Amino acid sequence: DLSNVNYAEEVIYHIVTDRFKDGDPDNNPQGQLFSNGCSDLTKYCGGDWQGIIDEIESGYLPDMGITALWISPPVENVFDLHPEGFSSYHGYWARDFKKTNPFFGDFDDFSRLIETAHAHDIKVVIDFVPNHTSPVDIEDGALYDNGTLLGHYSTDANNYFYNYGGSDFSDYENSIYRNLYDLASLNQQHSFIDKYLKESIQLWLDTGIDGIRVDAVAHMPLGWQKAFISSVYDYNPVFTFGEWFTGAQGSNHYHHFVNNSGMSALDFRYAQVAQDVLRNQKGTMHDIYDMLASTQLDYERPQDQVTFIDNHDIDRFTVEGRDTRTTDIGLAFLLTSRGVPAIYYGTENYMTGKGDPGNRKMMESFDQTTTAYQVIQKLAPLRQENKAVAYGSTKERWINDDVLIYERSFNGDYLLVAINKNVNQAYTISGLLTEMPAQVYHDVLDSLLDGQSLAVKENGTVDSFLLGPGEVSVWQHISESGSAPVIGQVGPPMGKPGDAVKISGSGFGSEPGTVYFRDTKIDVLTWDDETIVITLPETLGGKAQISVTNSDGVTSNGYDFQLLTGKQESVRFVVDNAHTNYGENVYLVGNVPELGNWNPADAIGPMFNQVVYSYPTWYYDVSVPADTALEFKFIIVDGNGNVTWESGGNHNYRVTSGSTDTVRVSFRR
Ligand SMILES: [Ca+2]
Ligand SMILES: [Ca+2]
Ligand SMILES: [Ca+2]
Ligand SMILES: [Ca+2]
Ligand SMILES: [Ca+2]
Ligand SMILES: [Ca+2]
Ligand SMILES: [Cl-]
Ligand SMILES: [Cl-]
Ligand SMILES: [Cl-]
Ligand SMILES: [Cl-]
Ligand SMILES: [Cl-]
Ligand SMILES: [Cl-]
Ligand SMILES: [Cl-]
Ligand SMILES: [Cl-]
Ligand SMILES: [Cl-]
Ligand SMILES: [Cl-]
Ligand SMILES: [Cl-]
Ligand SMILES: [Cl-]
Ligand SMILES: [Cl-]
Ligand code: NA
Repeated sequence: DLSNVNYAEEVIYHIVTDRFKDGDPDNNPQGQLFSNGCSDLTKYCGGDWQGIIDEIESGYLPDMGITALWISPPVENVFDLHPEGFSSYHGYWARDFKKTNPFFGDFDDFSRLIETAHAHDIKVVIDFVPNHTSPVDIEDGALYDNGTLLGHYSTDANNYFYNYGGSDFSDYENSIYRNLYDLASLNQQHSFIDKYLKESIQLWLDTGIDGIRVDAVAHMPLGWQKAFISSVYDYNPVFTFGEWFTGAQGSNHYHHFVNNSGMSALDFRYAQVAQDVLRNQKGTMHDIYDMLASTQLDYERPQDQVTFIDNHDIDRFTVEGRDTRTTDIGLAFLLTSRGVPAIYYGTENYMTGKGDPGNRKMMESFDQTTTAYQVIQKLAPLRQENKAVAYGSTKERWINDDVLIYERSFNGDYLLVAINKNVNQAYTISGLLTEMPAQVYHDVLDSLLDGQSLAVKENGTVDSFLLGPGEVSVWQHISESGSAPVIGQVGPPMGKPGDAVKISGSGFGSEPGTVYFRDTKIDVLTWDDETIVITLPETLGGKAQISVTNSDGVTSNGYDFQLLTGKQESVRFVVDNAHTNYGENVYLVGNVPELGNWNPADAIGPMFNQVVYSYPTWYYDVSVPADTALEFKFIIVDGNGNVTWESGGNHNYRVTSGSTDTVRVSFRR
């Protein structure tokens, strides 16, 4: 029930369904859609759900130590080729969100996949693509609803799609409302389509999926996404994260998504720096730690982000013609770092390939004897047994250009990892300090990567040792049920009053103490040392801290939580006749915390004014509580943050729920 809201202890294995294993040749496409031997990487090669099942049953997947399978969209895709030859093998060209892609299997096959994975305590995460259907030149973006045609893109009579110009090299607004490439953009703000997408995700939730990866989150309004994910949490909460492509430093909009959307993201900052330094020999370990420190600060919930060192949209981590020890090192780093690690299928067998679709070759073999496979076997389990790995912060204990020694800790549990990325040089490590208790520690990798023991003294010091070329050593300390409560994760990370939420950590004690949101006491459903289930309080919402006090009276760290006012709907706010001077933007502010609780510092915006409406009309799609008295005003804010308020009284509105809405006013000057 809340069994899927916390992935901190999971290790994800990411499969491109068509490219993993053809378990059922009979469901293979025939003719131009199919590539025999997978010689044309733009076509279907035959990988299917039976193939994944086969590799669970054989032990290949569960024996690796992975605990979750993240797979391609399971929904029916277009059956014709793009005019340039491209096929829908990847699942991102939907035609019916209520049906299976019959090339992957039927609903019975899907159920068998779910049942088989669950039988081995493996979770199943699916891609979900609410942004678009298919390339417009194939079938005019055809959308079906369990076999019933809803409509097409170019001939759209019901505003089911967005049909705006462009776009090339877009700004944020254009990135959202104009088409992604040549893909038919769904109009999520249209009540019928919003309802359809909700019915669709609910169907898949009903099949037993355990998590969702939302595609193209950089191309949909954050307000719509917040309302949508809130409805997912209402219905059947599962861990949800989005793919927002970005670079080492991320971006303003990316960070807002990570911290404010209600879901987490793929950690592209982590991935891009790992590729820079480890894969491509750009920069040094100093760049890796800069990234760790920076992201620890910038992300409200580092433990919720999904980390990776490669994926379906960047170069394979394994470089052709190079010592594969580097991939082993990359995996060790990934598995012991903060955030939920996602291993890309075939990394463990050193598959190579640059770009798309070069990075999506057919799974080569199923070799359990690679060093990489063994590395995963040794380290994946740590996340379930050691709370420092699942929830801990990160500290640098030793560093030079080639070496990083980092420590994670959580309520008395510890991890210490030493990595030397230079395969040609060894380094003498002197002056190392650690907070781990005094004792001799043995390498968790069992010297798989040339690791060694560590003797820690009472004062935290360690005798000099030689860190060999390409060496990784992993050391850990696990303590009993900690003293002092510490919260490691809260899931879902957002909710409305009455919603059940799970607080995970340790040191809570065996008997109910107290839980608070801000200064409001919360109802406890269940309580043990590592897990407390609560129901969210009816009190002023917004982003505030949840804190736990044990029965001994000791209070925990505060943990950021987003309390909603009620059931959310995506509402487009439109304001006419809002003239601004250069450098100024219009923002929306209002009574409920969804609208900033009257605080300009927390206002919604800057609003848009190019695509759906034109200046001096501005607009924005905002998640607001339904069946709630809303009062709001628009403000004009300059580059220094100076605020000028709309004159007169508040605009009042009440969203008579069950659907998206639009509310429109004229700016009072
Ligand atoms: Ca097949
Ligand atoms: Ca079977
Ligand atoms: Ca058609
Ligand atoms: Ca869009
Ligand atoms: Ca309609
Ligand atoms: Ca030296
Ligand atoms: Cl549960
Ligand atoms: Cl062929
Ligand atoms: Cl993108
Ligand atoms: Cl450099
Ligand atoms: Cl060298
Ligand atoms: Cl310290
Ligand atoms: Cl919710
Ligand atoms: Cl106790
Ligand atoms: Cl207990
Ligand atoms: Cl500006
Ligand atoms: Cl004020
Ligand atoms: Cl009310
Ligand atoms: Cl109107
Ligand atoms: Na919003």
